[PDB]
Amino acid sequence: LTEEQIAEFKEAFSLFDKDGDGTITTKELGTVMRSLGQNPTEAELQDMINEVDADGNGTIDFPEFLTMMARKMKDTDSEEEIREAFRVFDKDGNGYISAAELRHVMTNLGEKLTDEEVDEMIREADIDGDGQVNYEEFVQMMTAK
Amino acid sequence: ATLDALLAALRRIQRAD
Ligand SMILES: [Ca+2]
Ligand SMILES: [Ca+2]
Ligand SMILES: [Ca+2]
Ligand SMILES: [Ca+2]
Repeated sequence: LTEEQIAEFKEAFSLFDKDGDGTITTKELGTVMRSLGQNPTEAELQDMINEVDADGNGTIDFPEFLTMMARKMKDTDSEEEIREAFRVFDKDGNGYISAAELRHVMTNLGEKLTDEEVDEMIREADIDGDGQVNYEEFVQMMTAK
Repeated sequence: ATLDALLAALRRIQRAD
């Protein structure tokens, strides 16, 4: 994995590790999941953290986050788990995630984005070139190696 | 950060077993 792939995965870690203390707690994952219109119970939040927390101290540190991100063979979701993921982004239900919907989602994650940064984000998953992310395009970003 | 990394993080973190 490239050194900039690491930096990118560091940037994602920053989204979860709200208080920047170098660990993600069940509390912080809670607040991320709620900021995306989701609603996990406390025990759900403990299941998620355990399946990454390799060393069993209750939290995710960056070395454990890097390992999650880096390492997974192919096997992947039901089109049901993907749909619910797609629907966090497709705020108005129309079938297309636009630049404005992504920007809104980022803001909720405490992320201070510029239009050009948003547009380049649309660019990585936009495949037909329409400036938006349909679901078929969403799948591929979620579902490929 | 990268839609890629965000989605992957969210997808991989949600797996509860
Ligand atoms: Ca933290
Ligand atoms: Ca740990
Ligand atoms: Ca939309
Ligand atoms: Ca498109």
